[PDB]
Amino acid sequence: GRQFGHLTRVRHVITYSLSPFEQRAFPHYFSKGIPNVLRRTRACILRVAPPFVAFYLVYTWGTQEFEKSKRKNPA
Amino acid sequence: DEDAVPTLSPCRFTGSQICHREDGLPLAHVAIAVEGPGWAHPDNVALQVANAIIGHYDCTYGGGAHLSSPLASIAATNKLCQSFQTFNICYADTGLLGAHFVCDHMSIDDMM
Repeated sequence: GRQFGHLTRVRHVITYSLSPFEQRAFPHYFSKGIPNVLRRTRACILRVAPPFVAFYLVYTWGTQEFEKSKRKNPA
Repeated sequence: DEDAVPTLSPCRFTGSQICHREDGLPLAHVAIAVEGPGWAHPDNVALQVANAIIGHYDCTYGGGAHLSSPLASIAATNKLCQSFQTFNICYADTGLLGAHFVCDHMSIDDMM
């Protein structure tokens, strides 16, 4: 169990804070928010997306093949 | 006498926090205040009555346990404190009303 006062040594850092009653809960919510999510998407797409597309392609091939395997044409 | 004077514009109070963290320093200083009224205001007197009840303390006072103020008594008994003081600082139409204290790093939460 860790407690405040016993965590670590910090020197020379000033924190400035405002009361929640003095300030906005949703400051510039769309105007700053949607640029940020767009920037976050860009930052991660190339890592996240290409495995799932590679699943989707194996999904769509695999379903198509199995469907087409369960048919004859000569006997 | 002559043209261009200003009178004093009123000063907005903000509920806020400044935290100068410095672990090299042997004791913590905390000051906490709500918005007082001005110099002029009649209820400065009753606020001062109230502040006297909380009082002041210092580690060189006689009376640990027996002091009338419950803050002073508990701060002395439980070693919460090197000092505290109540204050009512007055400006025109605003003030700083509350308390300042000096204590060990493991005593700030209890003192508050």
